[PDB]
Amino acid sequence: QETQGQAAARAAAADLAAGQDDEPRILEAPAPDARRVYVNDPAHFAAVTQQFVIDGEAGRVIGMIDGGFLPNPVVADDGSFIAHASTVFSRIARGERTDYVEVFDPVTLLPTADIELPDAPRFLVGTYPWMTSLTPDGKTLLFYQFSPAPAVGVVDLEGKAFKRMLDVPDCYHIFPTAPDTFFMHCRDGSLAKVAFGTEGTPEITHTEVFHPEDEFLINHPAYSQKAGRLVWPTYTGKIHQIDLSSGDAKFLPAVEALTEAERADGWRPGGWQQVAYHRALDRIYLLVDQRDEWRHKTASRFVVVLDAKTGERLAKFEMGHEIDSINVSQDEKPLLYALSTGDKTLYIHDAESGEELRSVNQLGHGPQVITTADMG
Amino acid sequence: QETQGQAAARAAAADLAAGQDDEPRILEAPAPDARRVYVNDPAHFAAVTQQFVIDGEAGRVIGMIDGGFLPNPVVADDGSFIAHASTVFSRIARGERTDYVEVFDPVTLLPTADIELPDAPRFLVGTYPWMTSLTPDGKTLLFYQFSPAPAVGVVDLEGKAFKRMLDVPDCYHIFPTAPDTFFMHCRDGSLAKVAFGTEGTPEITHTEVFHPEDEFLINHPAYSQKAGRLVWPTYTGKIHQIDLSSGDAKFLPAVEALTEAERADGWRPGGWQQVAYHRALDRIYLLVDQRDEWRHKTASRFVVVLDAKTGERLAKFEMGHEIDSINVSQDEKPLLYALSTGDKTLYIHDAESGEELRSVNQLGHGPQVITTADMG
Amino acid sequence: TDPRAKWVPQDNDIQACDYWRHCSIDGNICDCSGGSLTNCPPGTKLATASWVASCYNPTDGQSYLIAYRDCCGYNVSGRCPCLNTEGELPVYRPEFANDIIWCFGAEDDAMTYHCTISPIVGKASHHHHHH
Amino acid sequence: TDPRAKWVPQDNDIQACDYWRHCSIDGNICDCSGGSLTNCPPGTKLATASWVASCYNPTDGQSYLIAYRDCCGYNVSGRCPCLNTEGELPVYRPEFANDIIWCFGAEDDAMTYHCTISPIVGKA
Amino acid sequence: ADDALAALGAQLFVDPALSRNATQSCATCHDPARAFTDPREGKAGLAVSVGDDGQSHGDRNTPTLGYAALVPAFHRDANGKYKGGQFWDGRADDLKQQAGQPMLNPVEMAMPDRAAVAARLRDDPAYRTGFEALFGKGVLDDPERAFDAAAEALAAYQATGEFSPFDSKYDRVMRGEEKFTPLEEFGYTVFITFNCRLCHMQRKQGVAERETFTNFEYHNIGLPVNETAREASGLGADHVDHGLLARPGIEDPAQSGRFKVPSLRNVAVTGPYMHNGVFTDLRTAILFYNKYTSRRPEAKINPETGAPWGEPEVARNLSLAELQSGLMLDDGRVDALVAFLETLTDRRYEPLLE
Amino acid sequence: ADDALAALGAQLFVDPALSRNATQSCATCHDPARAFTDPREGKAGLAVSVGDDGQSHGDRNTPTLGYAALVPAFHRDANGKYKGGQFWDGRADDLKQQAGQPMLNPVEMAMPDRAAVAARLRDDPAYRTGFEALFGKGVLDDPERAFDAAAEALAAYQATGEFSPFDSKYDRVMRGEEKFTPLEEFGYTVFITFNCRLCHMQRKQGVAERETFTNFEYHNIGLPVNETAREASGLGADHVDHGLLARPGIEDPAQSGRFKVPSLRNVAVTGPYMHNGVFTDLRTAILFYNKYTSRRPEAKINPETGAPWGEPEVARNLSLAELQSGLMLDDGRVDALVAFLETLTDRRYEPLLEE
Ligand code: HEC
Ligand code: HEC
Ligand code: HEC
Ligand code: HEC
Ligand SMILES: [Ca+2]
Ligand SMILES: [Ca+2]
Ligand code: NA
Ligand code: NA
Ligand code: NA
Ligand code: NA
Repeated sequence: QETQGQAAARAAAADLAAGQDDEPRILEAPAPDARRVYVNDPAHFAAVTQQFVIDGEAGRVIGMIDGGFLPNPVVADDGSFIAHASTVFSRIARGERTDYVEVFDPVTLLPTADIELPDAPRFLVGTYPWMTSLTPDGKTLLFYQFSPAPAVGVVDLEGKAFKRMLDVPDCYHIFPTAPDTFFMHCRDGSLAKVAFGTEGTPEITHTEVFHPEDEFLINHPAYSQKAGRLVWPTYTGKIHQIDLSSGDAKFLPAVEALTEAERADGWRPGGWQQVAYHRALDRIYLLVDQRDEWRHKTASRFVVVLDAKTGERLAKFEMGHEIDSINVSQDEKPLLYALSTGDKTLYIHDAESGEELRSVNQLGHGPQVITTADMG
Repeated sequence: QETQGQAAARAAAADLAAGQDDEPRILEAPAPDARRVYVNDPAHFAAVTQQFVIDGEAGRVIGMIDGGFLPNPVVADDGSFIAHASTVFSRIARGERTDYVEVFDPVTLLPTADIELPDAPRFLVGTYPWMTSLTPDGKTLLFYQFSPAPAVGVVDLEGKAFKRMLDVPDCYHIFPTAPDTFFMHCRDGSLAKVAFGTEGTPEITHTEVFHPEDEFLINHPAYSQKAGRLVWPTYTGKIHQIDLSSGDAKFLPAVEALTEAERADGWRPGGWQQVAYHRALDRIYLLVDQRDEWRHKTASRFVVVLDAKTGERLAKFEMGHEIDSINVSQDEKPLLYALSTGDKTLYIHDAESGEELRSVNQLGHGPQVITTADMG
Repeated sequence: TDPRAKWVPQDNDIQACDYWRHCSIDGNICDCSGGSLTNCPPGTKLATASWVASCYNPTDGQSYLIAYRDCCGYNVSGRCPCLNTEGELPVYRPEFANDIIWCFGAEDDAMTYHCTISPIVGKASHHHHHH
Repeated sequence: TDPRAKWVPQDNDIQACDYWRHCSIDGNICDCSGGSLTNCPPGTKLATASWVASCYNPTDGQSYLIAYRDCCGYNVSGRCPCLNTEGELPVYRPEFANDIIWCFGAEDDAMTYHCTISPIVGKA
Repeated sequence: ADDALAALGAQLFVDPALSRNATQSCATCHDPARAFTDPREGKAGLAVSVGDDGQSHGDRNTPTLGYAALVPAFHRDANGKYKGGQFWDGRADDLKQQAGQPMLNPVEMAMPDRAAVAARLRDDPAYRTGFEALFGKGVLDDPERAFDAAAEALAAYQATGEFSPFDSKYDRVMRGEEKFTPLEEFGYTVFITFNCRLCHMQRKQGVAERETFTNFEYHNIGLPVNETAREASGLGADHVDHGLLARPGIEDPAQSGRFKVPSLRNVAVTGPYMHNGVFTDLRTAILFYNKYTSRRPEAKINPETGAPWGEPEVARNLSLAELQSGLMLDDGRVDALVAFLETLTDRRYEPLLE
Repeated sequence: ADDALAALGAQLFVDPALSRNATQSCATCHDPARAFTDPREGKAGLAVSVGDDGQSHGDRNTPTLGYAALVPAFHRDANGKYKGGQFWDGRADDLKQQAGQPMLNPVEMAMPDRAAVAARLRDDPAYRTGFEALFGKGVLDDPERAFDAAAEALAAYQATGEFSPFDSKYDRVMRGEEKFTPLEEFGYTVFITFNCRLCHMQRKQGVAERETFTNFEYHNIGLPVNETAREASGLGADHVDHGLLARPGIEDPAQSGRFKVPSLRNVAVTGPYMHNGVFTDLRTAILFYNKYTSRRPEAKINPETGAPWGEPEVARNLSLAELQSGLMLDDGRVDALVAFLETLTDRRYEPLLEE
């Protein structure tokens, strides 16, 4: 119950009273661990943005990273580095555009690579995590391009060099499964497997269509790369689960995050990162609330937790704030992270009981994206 | 007292009912006039910043200009252009720094010049209008440099080129009086007159000392270039006035903006732009409130108005908001502009009655500086 | 102001987020930074790409296609922010998607988002979203 | 909270604007963006320049010289903003002036302001 | 009277006595069974038409007369863009001024002069009756009044509902009488969100009452010469078609190579396409716009030839701001656009769609 | 006994019998009338001192002994910075280890060996009584013990209040006994806000109990060779004084050219300045730091010579992070620094300030 600032006052007074000297210096962040959490503030489309690195266990900002216009953050699951693809201009928001990838040491936050992406190829969109994606080995970063057409750029992080663009079909998002392979979701309702290990046009194969034209899959599916599990809610809270763990897509039984009765009573998912997935627990978390069908990007005050294998509901939590995005730590007794864009605050909950443990406020202008590493 | 948005809905509905076609296009701002007011938002030291161009008669934003880190805005008194001295960095707030001047057309707001300043020479400081200044002919911009030592940089706006740095004594601010001459304030309590050429050591003459070492002269004096009048409050609301209209400094009698009783009861000026001066009326306006002696940058809620010749108080207005900066239009029946950093709102008042007439809100993150043209 | 409630259009104030033409706007209303309902502010660049919504106008009971356009090349205005999503579909139906920075075709390759205009281009509705 | 009242120092919470060492701080408290009371956050650069205030410590009744230092090279943190001006003099007495971005000396020529630290350097 | 004028134009329109050898009428090249365009295969396929002499071919493709009555008279607007008029280069101000031109054109109907037209009119007792009732006794004896009256009748006929019936699927859907299929609605959405609506819609904003999918402006979209049509035309390999600059009184070099935006009504049944008929398939016409947006090698290739599209006939004044939109049309959107443009076919031509 | 050991050191300190020709005591070069520095002119002015042979010059400037007793024994701190020790290169661990070295150094007091120092101690009945009382009967008959005892005595003497009285104006102002002038106060504020305090203050933060205006670390501030002193010393034109790397057991090439930060107490009366006495005037020593911050041409010119300062004797390992502060010292602030450094003069040397 003594706060961080109180304990810091007492330690400082004790150092003074004792005559203890210390050298003012640049701190290192504590080693990455399961409870580190990153919050990205796209700042309502501002030309410059921030990422907050937070110790979820103490509820403390441990560092920050500056970014350009709508950057896409990525976090290596083993904690070895973080990176983003970002965009700057020579006169704040006008003039020559430069898109680039930076890789950062996760303790000193110093950039260890800055890799220019030729011809300003990034897709500029409100931040979708799986629009820029690391391969499992951490050696490659893949980012999406929309103009002139869907394409995916390949960045060699080991060699610190942009490699090439891959032409793809009318598809969106990037879920990498191997060092040379990733999946995307097509307009026609299929997934596309894109295998690009050989040079030249990639080998692209489609699944059967897995959803109808009037079923809408949100922009923020959860993807656990270590599980190979893609968890993809629709506007009604029906959840598609695709298992990519064999290297090929297998469609798992669909589950409904809401009952027929709740749906008839107006319950619908809604927010930004609406869904989280805990790998060890094989558990799905979905932000939901009662809303009109076209208020799907508004905050929600409830989270439902359900077993991924059965679809059984395990919990429904009243979060107590207007929450836009959720995520979870991937350890035991995980934390459930609940970010409110409007409050610019990350609320940190016990994922089991749903209870609020601590919060971290003043996180930028319009924070929206939470990212954690799966270090287990 | 239909609002701007209401009038516009009415007009759009009538064009729709009439079948009126119009081409979507880029608007021009209305011609610069005496009631145009600019508000600059240093955004509490953010790396990028905004200026809002406002029609003070309608209370309407008529345009915006982006800037970099703590840029210094200037407005030509005759309405012909505006400009700023600004700073950007290759990776948001890190990397290579570039300092530059941009000149903008005041109707299209397009940059008509972008002039690099070599060796990153600008003084980065919370924004003081008289730290960058136009000569009266509009042809030269002069900017202050603090590091490695006080210096003044000379930028030829007509030739669109950086000219040279002038070494000066231990002095601060820049009040240009002629195409080749300006005054500064020295630490020793004199002013320095600096007269400069394309090459060669400038002629630097000090005036008599005019204040003691324990009277503190604020960072935001008012200076009417067309009147040659430098209006310089101290922390107690004593006002020094210096007449530079002859081309040399003539020290006018000091006036007190506050009475002996008000000072005994805790009244002092306070805010950011604490003082304004209306040239044609020869009137001084000062932000004041009851405060402790070291709360000199806090907002104030009152403005006193005094005759600059006699010191006689003409009015004391209750502003009704936490005001940090004031300025006035320079026309007849002027407007008193009252900018609140905390409310991010410019309140626009009748300068004769003090009445609030209208207000423009959502002016960035921490707007602090108001600038007008003296077109008369 | 219940954010989750069905959005209720008005035809009396274009600077408010419930103005009927803003039914799928995402960003900032250009009339608040020196543009107007259907024109960009000075210094910005008008994109040629667009996103469509069928927006019901409560005045005449008709549904109009509003082909939004971005005004680009400036940092976001910060005035009159609004996000509405009537008929808004996910990114893979990009004709109806509004998180995309639709600055394509803007002069000088301007790609930074300042604000959005709301002009009418037709009278029609959509299978996925009709009154 | 009356912003115009005489500032009242405390020695119990370093993230608050009335913490005694922050008597002439302008900017943001570094402890709130991953630094500490006297250390900069990771990725920022510690300036060598300083500005000084004499700040009364209500714990021991002594006034101490706080030689503030900026942590530079990042956009402003946005967390725990504070502006106090005890003893603060205008720009022409720069040793006591706090609107100046005192990033001089920082590594890599960093000059953007992120946050400020409040180390003691002597008795006043 | 308005009826009588148009009915006299209906007679003239199919009358081959207005051609020198009596082999051709307006209707020969603007065949009403083909949305008033030319079905006849000449030396360059259907790209260009053959005149009354059975050998001369034109250098531009015969356009539909449907909806041509909606086009404003030629003028320069307040932004300095020229709009309206008739012919692909706008050289006629309006339908009355245009009607006389094929009659006297040696590569088309080839009458030697107005007097020869008046003589053929005077030979027909029905025209003596019909023209005198409307224009007064002896009109046919005065070649200038006869020829002007023939032009007025023909222009009146082309302004009747038969030429502009607004009965296409698109019109029915806009009247709320039926719905687009999903592919057609996607196609309409693409049309209004991609660059096509910048040029192929009557207005900038608002709702048009009688939309004809053209803004009546002039644009150079950078088309190559149609080699076989240019050979057939006999104008010489040295010829350059300068479009609007060819209109007398237009001197502005920025107008060189610009042509009138055609109405897309009945486009699906009036191939081949563009001012020189260079593309036979509607899909190729659409794909041509990808040359300015796609970075795929295939975007550089005319799919009807398998070779590059070819350099623009006129390099300058291309409408690059509109054409270089930053977004390409993938094949799905091309399909959707074809589906949409098929809905602009008048009801009586739906059986041609096949 | 603590008193008696120091009193023995007091006698030895002024005793020229500890030099080979009996011409020189510690007090010869460390003259108490001059803050324990050497007033004597030699071939290089006052830059370096002359030994007992009357001919040999050293290569470094004789430093004050005032406040030397506050310096920690030599050690490497955890942040990898060497600190403390005695001599400008820290090659002595502490005062006791330092004290025997001048006695045996042929360029200074030039005694041949310990036995010879012991034989001089024995010749003096007062040393036989004083040493035997503190160290035991027979001490002077054992050269190693006699020599170690003499060093202990000397080190004790230099740890007395006489050498470190803390009675300068600065000390008085800090006790609240009097106030600085506006110019001294300005000087103090410059010293603490500019880069001087990064090296010339005991602590990084907090308040020092007995400030001596050094952090005891080693830095290469990039000084040129003092040519006249280097010629007088005879070490040769190719000699490089590597500072701390010359300490036996330091092998790290990053230490080349680093010298111990001197205490600035008494600096106004202990000219000339730096390890080789290269600058005569205190103002010049302060002006030297402007070569890293000023872009004016004069910044690079030594005002004592009208010529460039010169290439650093050791170009590498310069403390540039501290030295390249981005702010130069204008003449007002150099005046202020001079004023302030004069307040660090001990009360008994205040009379020397005028001259
Ligand atoms: C030999 C074929 C032929 C005949 C006969 C002919 N036309 Fe045409 N028509 C054309 C060609 C080719 C064009 C376009 C030529 C150009 O743009 O230079 C044209 C263009 C027109 C246009 C312009 C439409 C537009 O969108 O620009 C009108 C109107 C027209 N014809 C009406 C007539 C009438 C009325 C007659 C009978 C008096 C007639 N045509 C006889 C081939 C012919
Ligand atoms: C820059 C204005 C402009 C844009 C944008 C534009 N067009 Fe065109 N279009 C024209 C002009 C002008 C012509 C006639 C060009 C010529 O023949 O020289 C034309 C011709 C056509 C034709 C052939 C019609 C006929 O009767 O021969 C079709 C089909 C066509 N356009 C469809 C499209 C579609 C679909 C789009 C969007 C992908 C599009 N246009 C974009 C100006 C435009
Ligand atoms: C010939 C002159 C000379 C005599 C005699 C002399 N010294 Fe020194 N003293 C020096 C010089 C020169 C230095 C610096 C030498 C160096 O750094 O290598 C020095 C340095 C020292 C230092 C180190 C101080 C510091 O800050 O590093 C101490 C302690 C010292 N002397 C004490 C003694 C004592 C005790 C005696 C008598 C036993 C003595 N000195 C005799 C010239 C002399
Ligand atoms: C990076 C560490 C550093 C900084 C910063 C520094 N000094 Fe020094 N100073 C030294 C060292 C080391 C010496 C001894 C140099 C040598 O002789 O090799 C020294 C010597 C001096 C001397 C000569 C003293 C003597 O006894 O010979 C004076 C005077 C001096 N410094 C004053 C200053 C002033 C005033 C400032 C601030 C303008 C300053 N110093 C900044 C390290 C520092
Ligand atoms: Ca055709
Ligand atoms: Ca000396
Ligand atoms: Na051909
Ligand atoms: Na012409
Ligand atoms: Na010398
Ligand atoms: Na060594």
